Amino acid sequence: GEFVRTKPHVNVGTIGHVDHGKTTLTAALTYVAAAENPNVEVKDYGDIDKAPEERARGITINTAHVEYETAKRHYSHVDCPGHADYIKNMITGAAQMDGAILVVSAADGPMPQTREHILLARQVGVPYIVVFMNKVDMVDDPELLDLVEMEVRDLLNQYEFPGDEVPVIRGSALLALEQMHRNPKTRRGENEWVDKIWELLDAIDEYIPTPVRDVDKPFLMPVEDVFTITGRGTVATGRIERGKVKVGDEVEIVGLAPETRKTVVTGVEMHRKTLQEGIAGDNVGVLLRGVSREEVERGQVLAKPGSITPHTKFEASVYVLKKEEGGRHTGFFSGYRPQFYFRTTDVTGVVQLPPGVEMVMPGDNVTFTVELIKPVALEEGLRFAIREGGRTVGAGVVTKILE
Ligand SMILES: Nc1nc2c(ncn2[C@@H]2O[C@H](COP(=O)(O)OP(=O)(O)NP(=O)(O)O)[C@@H](O)[C@H]2O)c(=O)[nH]1
Ligand SMILES: [Mg+2]
Ligand SMILES: [N+]
Repeated sequence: GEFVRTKPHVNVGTIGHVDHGKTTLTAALTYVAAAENPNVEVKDYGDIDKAPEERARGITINTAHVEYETAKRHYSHVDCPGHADYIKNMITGAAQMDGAILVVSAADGPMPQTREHILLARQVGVPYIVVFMNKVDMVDDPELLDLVEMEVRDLLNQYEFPGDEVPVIRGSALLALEQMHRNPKTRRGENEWVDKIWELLDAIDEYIPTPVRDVDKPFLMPVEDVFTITGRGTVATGRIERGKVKVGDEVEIVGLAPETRKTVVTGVEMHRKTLQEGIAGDNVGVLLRGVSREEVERGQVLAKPGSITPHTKFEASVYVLKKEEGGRHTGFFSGYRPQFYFRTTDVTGVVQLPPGVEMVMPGDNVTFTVELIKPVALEEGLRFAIREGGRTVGAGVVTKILE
């Protein structure tokens, strides 16, 4: 139907190591919220991990977006894969979050992608984290639980999150999900597992603030995914970063292609509900006229025409991870060609070191220039991650644009 704004909107999502329970939690959240609010459609496990390749491999691969709401706010929730081979998709999801739910298995404790997701969430600008300690149903010993919490809090401190301050909710996504299946009308106060989900929801309501958003600046929406709707056309999805978009607006597709191209917006939706106007913070799908799904792609940005100039070469201040932070064992030279991650963009770039800087070692803080093989929407102060051969190697921020 039509989208009615009644509440402040916030984007959250789930991150954390493979199998720790991100998707089960995502599903439990929709079920628990739906019992209090009739506007919430429940999403089952299989509705989220829906792709044939996900069924085949038994993991989340694609980000999924689900909707739910509390009395306080409206939420779009991005569920991210935890598998190490799909970090690229996790980063794109994280780039949409005003807050992340870090799911950590009580039975396993923090694992390498617990660490890596925290680090990367930061480098695409996730400002707040709530922790959900999942699978406590499997853990008898309260001392392990305390140990796990202790480890998570400290790990978050390592990446300059306020680890001692974040809410840590202990529960079981699966047992809440099960209770909601047996009684979908189960309200708060009736069941201890479901009430842990309410504890998570309260914590999200109150600890993750509604972001300050600029609706007056030029329209800008990083593209997350692109698909063809049969009978309607090409839809580009994403979180609107700033400004507003209305059906009928001309927009520019910026980045990744040699030339910027224009199109007209012909539809705007949030969770398959019609938006009169999309605004900063909205998680939308934008129908684009006269372009195929081979002419818009992840990592481009939709922008007010002439508001953004795509760039290829910049200076950056970079920290290179130590091996004990998931980084590489050895260093690199000029000519190193890793992947660079800016918002939803992933682009091969060439490290070019200063005269005199022969080598960069793990644990170094350094400045160098980068040349991307494709132009990308960039600006000074933009944070980015560096990855190569399937591992995270560094974090940086743009200091100056050059070309
Ligand atoms: N005992 C127990 N098992 C749980 C709980 N939540 C999830 N699981 C189990 O843990 C496994 C992984 O759950 P899932 O939600 O797919 O985790 P994920 O983090 O989304 N995986 P991925 O990283 O691939 O996206 C499943 O077998 C699921 O039933 C829980 O609260 N308790
Ligand atoms: Mg999953
Ligand atoms: N998924």
